[PDB]
Amino acid sequence: LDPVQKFVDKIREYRTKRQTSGGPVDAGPEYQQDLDRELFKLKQMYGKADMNTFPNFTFEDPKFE
Amino acid sequence: GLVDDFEKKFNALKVPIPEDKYTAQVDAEEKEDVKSCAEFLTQSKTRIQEYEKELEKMRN
Repeated sequence: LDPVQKFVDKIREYRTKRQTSGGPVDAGPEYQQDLDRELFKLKQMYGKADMNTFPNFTFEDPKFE
Repeated sequence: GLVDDFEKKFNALKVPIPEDKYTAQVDAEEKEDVKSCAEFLTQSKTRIQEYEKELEKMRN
């Protein structure tokens, strides 16, 4: 357990974090670094284009064997 | 409005159908008719005629 219940203490700390608006709370320069790193892996996965943009297309001529 | 931008752009983008710049066969055909067709057929007919003429005689 009855004492075990006193969840409360976790919430409060959830609360102060969530109540914070100025990026991700307690930055640390690493965040950007890691971010950028993963932002780079996705470039690898999805391609080197401007994903903000609609794509160009030049199509291949047909091929005969 | 990226999505709106894209849905629009997607539709009413008309993808080109490839030019058929490849039917030179029609030509290579008509050519081999000069060749196969007429020339052979003409000679074959003439040969079949004489053969027939040759069976003519032999009937008598």
